[PDB]
Amino acid sequence: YPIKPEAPGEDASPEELNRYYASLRHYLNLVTRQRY
Repeated sequence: YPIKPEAPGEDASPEELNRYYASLRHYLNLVTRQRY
């Protein structure tokens, strides 16, 4: 459960949704790796 990934609006589209997507993967990864 990501508290603050990125989150778009309602326009989404395969670029913004994909951006927030990998930002969620970024967020989720770093959230499990709080190493400095």
